[PDB]
Amino acid sequence: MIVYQTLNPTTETVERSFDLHTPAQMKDITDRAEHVWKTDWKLRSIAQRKEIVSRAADLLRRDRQHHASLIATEMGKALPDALEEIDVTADILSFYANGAEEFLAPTPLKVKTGQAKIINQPLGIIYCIEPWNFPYYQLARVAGPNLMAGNVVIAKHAPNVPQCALAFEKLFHDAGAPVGAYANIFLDNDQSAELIKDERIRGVALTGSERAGQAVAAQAGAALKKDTMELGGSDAFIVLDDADLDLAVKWAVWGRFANNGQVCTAAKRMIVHEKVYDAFLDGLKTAITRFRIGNPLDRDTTHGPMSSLRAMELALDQTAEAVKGGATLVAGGKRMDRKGFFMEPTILTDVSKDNPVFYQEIFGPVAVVHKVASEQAAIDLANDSPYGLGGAVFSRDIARAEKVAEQVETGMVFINTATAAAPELPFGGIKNSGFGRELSFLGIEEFINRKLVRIG
Amino acid sequence: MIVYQTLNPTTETVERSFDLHTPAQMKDITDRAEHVWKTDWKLRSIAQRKEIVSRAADLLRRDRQHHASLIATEMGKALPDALEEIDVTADILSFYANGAEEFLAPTPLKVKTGQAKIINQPLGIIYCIEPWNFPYYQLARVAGPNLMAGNVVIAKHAPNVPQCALAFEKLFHDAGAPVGAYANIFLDNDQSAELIKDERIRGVALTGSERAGQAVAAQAGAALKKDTMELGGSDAFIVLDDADLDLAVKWAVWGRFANNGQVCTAAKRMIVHEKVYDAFLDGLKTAITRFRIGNPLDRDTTHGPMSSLRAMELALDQTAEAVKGGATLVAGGKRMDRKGFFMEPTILTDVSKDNPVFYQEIFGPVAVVHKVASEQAAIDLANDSPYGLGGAVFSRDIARAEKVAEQVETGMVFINTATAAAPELPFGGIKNSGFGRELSFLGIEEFINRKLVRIG
Repeated sequence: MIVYQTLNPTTETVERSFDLHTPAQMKDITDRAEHVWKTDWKLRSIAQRKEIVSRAADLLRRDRQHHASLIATEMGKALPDALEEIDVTADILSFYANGAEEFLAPTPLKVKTGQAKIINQPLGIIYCIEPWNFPYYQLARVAGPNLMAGNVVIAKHAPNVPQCALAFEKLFHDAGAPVGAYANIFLDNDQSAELIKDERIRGVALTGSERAGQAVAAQAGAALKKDTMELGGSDAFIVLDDADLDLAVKWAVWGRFANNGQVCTAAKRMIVHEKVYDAFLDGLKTAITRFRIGNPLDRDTTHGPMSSLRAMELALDQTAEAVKGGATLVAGGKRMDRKGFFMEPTILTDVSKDNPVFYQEIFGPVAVVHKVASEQAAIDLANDSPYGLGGAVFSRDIARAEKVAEQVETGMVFINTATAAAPELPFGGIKNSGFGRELSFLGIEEFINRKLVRIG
Repeated sequence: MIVYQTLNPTTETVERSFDLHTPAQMKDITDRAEHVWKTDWKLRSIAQRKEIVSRAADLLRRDRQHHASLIATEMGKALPDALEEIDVTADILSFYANGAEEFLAPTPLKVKTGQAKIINQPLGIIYCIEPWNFPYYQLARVAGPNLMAGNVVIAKHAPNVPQCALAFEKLFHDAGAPVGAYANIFLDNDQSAELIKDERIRGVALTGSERAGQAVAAQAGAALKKDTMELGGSDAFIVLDDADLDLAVKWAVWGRFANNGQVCTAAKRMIVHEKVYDAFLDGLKTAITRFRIGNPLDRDTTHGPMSSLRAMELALDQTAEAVKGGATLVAGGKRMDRKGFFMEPTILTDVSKDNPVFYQEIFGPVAVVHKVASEQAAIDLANDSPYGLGGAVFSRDIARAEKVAEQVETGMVFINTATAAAPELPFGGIKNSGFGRELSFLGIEEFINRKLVRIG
């Protein structure tokens, strides 16, 4: 019952339909990937691969408008955010293209007897399972390091961004990668599970939901494969009493509502000290009234629709649950009276520890503002989570913000900004947010054979 | 159905029996680990931990003979190899106690704007499942890195080394660790699965068989936790035409027959150039006649019994099967006519690619020797294996051995030495031998939060 198709969320219309690859076609795709890997790709020098991967960055920049428009069309992202996605996607590919030689150099080890080094070698085919919320950047985050490492990639995308998926495969074709180096695949869950069992698949990278992560990580475990899991978060956005209030507000608005809050590192739990709570919340109310919500391709649009009826209905559901559980609906909480999946930017307060959404991931334009009485209480609140992806701390006192950062149980903490992407920066969570680090030098370590060669 | 007991492989006598922990006892073990971590262990300084772990190493060395005798008694390791294991176990604990401050110090990141660093923080309770073949070293390998990083440990050892397991628990007690920092546990396979599900267990380290691995890794994946897997090996031991023949025979004998071949990185597949094959085989046949097989508690015994009747019966089975399959029994191939699980050291030749033992892991004192016509044939034969754990290459030409090393598909390659343990040498395999690296700076990084802290 899975359907790969473009259903435009601004217009509610099915634009394009795509067939699943058959068992035979899946076999052909894996056959091709193995062959090119062993016979061609792993044998090319870093410098030859760099040509290709860097050329792909160049193609994305040149054709940024085209690629950003596919993002906006398939899943509704406002064009300025889609164009930003494409720019960072290009940056990520350049980062690995240019840095791979540094990262993939032999690591000689200091030993008092003879010699030892670690040689970095490719593993094989990496199977990547990627989400719809950042359809280019999630692919680049995996494809850039792995192709530079001499791995090949089979990528199964979310069923609602098939054209983005095809555009990324085409990009690599146009950059000069051989057929089989990077391939798209359209599969049901059964076929995906069978692909994980294939002994030629040497690693599984997943970005997505807990549920998806639980099914796939268990499969990878049973097949005794390396895997990485990048899952949801409910990140704390901590605003201390000595925060630059105007700054915290601006970063909170971007953090929660950029991409309509459909971001795993969205500022989902705003944790604001007593002394600046009223002003923060007033700044928040005001800011969401300035959004230009409409057609993601229109000039002045800041926020498009939700990605799908489902994504919208989940957030509206969670909003109404929270209100029935005792929360105050400060703003929003309703679908807009127009065509397409448009939801009002929403603010909730008084969300107690016993409230049904307290521990939920709200993947939509819905702020949750908690009032805390101290620093310690803010840290305690931030940690009262089954998640641990990112986090933000706001304080004019850098050392205080540092101390707070050390005590919040997550994978990443941003100080005086929101959690925001960059190629240089390692990305990943702890607890139910997953394990492993993508991006930075750490990203390229995940799926390689680090071979010890010892002479004595 | 599991029974935790000492059954002395030299006498064949059950010496002591131990009851399973009750679910209530398991509960208290977990509560106490969590409490101790939160309010004590994670909050101690690196230096305070070092004092404890370094004292643990001190006591190991002080009581060398006591601990080594327990290993001998429970699983049959000859005292010189048991003492060596204790010695290296102490050095592992000393290595991480002394080194952790450097290993765990923050990493500055090269960023375009502002600042970023990675800080290294504990995750919580780490569940370790360890084998009988190195009952102390396997525990230190995980307890050392993890305890120093500020994790606490629950350890389930193989059911035939319970006195070793309890002694290692007692060692950290005597060293001043709080109760709950390191704990032994006696569990059946069902309770073990239930412990993996517990949200408080933040990672699973297993060294064991493929089938143990498959079940536990599936469980850890399904519970959304990081697992670490060190499974089978069937390592190549490559002797080229220009090898120092005496040196290669010496290391082959130790590689295959140390701990009676009950070693995941044992030299299981000896691959010898046709020009030196006869003199190599001659040097091997001769060397094995000089073993002193007997009571492992004696300091002049070189080889004790197998660890169990079943480990012994299987190795003898694989031999009979190999000969029925067309192999030549050069030497050994029988149970010794005395009390205990004593097997003769065995050499097999003419094990062809269609012989049923060709891809099998032989976990016993059974050398398999392959003749090859060339360096490339040797590389090809080494790579004709579902495993990729360790490996060795012997050649006076070091450049040539380095090129062969590069070409063998394995996690580690030793030149002119057999695969052998050292604290500063990273350890792991590829293919069906599992994944991840322990020991060195890499071992301490498996179960930590690599937290990004970023000031924009």
